[PDB]
Amino acid sequence: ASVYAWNRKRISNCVADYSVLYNSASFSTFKCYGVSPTKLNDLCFTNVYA
Amino acid sequence: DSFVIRGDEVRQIAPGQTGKIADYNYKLPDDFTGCVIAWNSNNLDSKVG
Repeated sequence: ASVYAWNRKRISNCVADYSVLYNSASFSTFKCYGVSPTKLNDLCFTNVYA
Repeated sequence: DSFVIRGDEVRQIAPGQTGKIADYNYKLPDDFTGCVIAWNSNNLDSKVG
């Protein structure tokens, strides 16, 4: 989606293996505020919104 | 310590970083003391094939 009309996707009732995301080098920027990516595998969230 | 990586992974060569290189290839300590130097080598390490 365009930045002015950025799309919002709701994530719920699923297992999120964030390692697959932060391990791949493809991403040039990966910056987590308030969280450490390693701990993502050991955490549960309420309202996940991509 | 000398090696070769790709540009996207240059960020991974630093204390407290994650990714393929940091986790599986080369890991700096959190209290690392010392310098990291990196420079492009496309003219030297790349081949047409």
